Amino acid sequence: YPIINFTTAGATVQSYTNFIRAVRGRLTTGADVRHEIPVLPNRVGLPINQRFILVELSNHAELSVTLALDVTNAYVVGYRAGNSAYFFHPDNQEDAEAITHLFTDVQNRYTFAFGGNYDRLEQLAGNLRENIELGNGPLEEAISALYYYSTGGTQLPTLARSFIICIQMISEAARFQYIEGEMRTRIRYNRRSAPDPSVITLENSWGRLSTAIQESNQGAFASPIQLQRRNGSKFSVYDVSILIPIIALMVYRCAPPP
Ligand SMILES: Nc1ncnc2[nH]cnc12
Repeated sequence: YPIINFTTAGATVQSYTNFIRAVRGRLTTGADVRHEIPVLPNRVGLPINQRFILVELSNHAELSVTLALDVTNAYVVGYRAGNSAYFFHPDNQEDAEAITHLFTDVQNRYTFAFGGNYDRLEQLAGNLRENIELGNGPLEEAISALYYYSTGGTQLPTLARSFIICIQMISEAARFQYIEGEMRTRIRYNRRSAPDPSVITLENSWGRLSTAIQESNQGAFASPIQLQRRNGSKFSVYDVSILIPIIALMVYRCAPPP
């Protein structure tokens, strides 16, 4: 499977930008684009040898971990650190089999009894996304936390918190140019801060926005979708047009009409 590297050590807006662009390049194939917005591969009929991509993260502490992302949804399904690999609890039998194809060389593979969805991760971490700071420092720290989990140095809450950080700075950033933009800002001024309502609502609405766009009438939504601006005020989305500079890729929801 393809591998994309990134390091928090000396990270700049440009190195982060190159990273995200590279990830998107490996996620999509250019075969499916609706209203100028790329669509991820359809899970149905997708060969297993084209199912995942790897993201190898390194930090100033000279530690490295490798996350595994499902190309059909950019979902982080697990990670490897040295001689151990951990996978979130699969949603179905098909996904449980698919993951057996990842890190086939690791001496110890473990599957968590819990899922990797925010609801569960926030419960384990004992904090919501709105209260978990994001930025290069948090990522640098998160990479160390994941790395030391097998040895017992990392507590469950801290592991969950760390996943929440990696997922947003990698998966959500790849999905939304807007979120990638918020992370670039944090890196540029080396300032850490929790995600505002605009970020949170976008993360929560990806599936619905993907469906609305794909089932739209020439781009026009049948029903509007409400998002939130940074100050928390409501923002109504009625068309795919206003989302072009915001959403980088969508999950496949339906076939494109003639
Ligand atoms: N594990 C995960 N990977 C990607 N996006 C997610 N959103 C919530 N959990 C996620």
